[PDB]
Order: sequence, then C-alpha cells, then structure tokens
Amino acid sequence: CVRLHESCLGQQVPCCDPAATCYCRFFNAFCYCR
Repeated sequence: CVRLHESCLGQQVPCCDPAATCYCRFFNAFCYCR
C-alpha cells in the first residue's frame, strides 16, 4: 500500500489511506494521495 503523502506514480498497490485520493497536481509529474 501507499501513504497519503506518498506519490503513487505508476504504482501497483492502493493507498493505505482510504480517505486519500491518488491525484496529480500538475500534468504528469507529482502524483500522490491527497
């Protein structure tokens, strides 16, 4: 799994945090669970 404050860029596991949202702020660079 991945934490909220942990990028998910091309990941293979979900976010340990269900209240998190793997979103990217920019176009294709920074992407983490917000």
